[PDB]
Amino acid sequence: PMFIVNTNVPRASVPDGFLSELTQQLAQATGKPPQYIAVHVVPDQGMAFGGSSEPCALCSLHSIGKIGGAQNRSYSKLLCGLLAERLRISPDRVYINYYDMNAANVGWNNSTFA
Amino acid sequence: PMFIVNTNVPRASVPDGFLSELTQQLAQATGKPPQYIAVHVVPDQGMAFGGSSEPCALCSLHSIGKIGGAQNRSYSKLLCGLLAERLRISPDRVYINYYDMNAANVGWNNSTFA
Amino acid sequence: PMFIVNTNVPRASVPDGFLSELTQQLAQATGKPPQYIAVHVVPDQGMAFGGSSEPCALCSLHSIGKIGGAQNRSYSKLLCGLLAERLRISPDRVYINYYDMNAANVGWNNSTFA
Repeated sequence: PMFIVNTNVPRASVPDGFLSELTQQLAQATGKPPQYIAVHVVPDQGMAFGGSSEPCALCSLHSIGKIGGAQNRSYSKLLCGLLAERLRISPDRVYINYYDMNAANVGWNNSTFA
Repeated sequence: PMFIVNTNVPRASVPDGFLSELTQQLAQATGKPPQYIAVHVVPDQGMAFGGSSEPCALCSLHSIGKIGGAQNRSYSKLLCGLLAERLRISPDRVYINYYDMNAANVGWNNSTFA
Repeated sequence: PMFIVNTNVPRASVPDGFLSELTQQLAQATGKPPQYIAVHVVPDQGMAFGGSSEPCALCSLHSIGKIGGAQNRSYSKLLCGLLAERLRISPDRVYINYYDMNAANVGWNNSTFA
């Protein structure tokens, strides 16, 4: 699985530890070994939400399965919680797009997961 | 709706007010309320289009509904128009990927739009 | 087709010519003229793979068709090979998401490809 965060919060406000924290919390939440979890956080971005440049985040979670109605509500609670606590972003200024990827459509190690 | 623009145009050449103009014109085009529109502009990117480093852009528009054949033609004319006028990028060096997101696959405010 | 690479490899470790090499190699791989290929390389990223900040990449390939089981295995071998050779990233530290776009969902030059 892969989780990408894009945010207008400054780099200095992103805690050391945050990438590892997301890795651990996603590994637990998705049920997948942490070895497969990739995380990417992009601060200092030129973005607006609702026409305002108050702290916000645009995120994506891609997984091969483990994506669906209730699972996504649960990931949204977990991930908005982490963003509010660690980056001080209001949950109502966060979007997370969820992508259920086909195994044949994810490349890794010179091949795919199919 | 969420609209992201990645470009090799330098940050000094993105005018004041561009994020606000995009938010407004996206609200005019999709008819969704401005309060829910997110916009993100990433300049100074290492990009080529057709093997050339002349000004170009790669963009994405995600929306829950309001995506389709004639709608996306209308969005493309609006958005290439804004990129040409404001960032001086030729329309034929712009790609925009359109994504019709399932409400259940969009997280916000600790939950989803389901 | 559009190929995007995000990596923690530093800018100075990205060799001259890389965007043209990726344009040429993807044009031959997808059997399309290079005038259609857009490439985007983003170094210096705050990212981890499996909880480690060793060199890694998160990439996307979007195309109108030419996306499938065998085709995606072939693109992964080519692209992991280029990232290992040029950026010194281990193939088992690369994810590539593949997207078969419908023509109606790709904007270009004030309209779509539909």
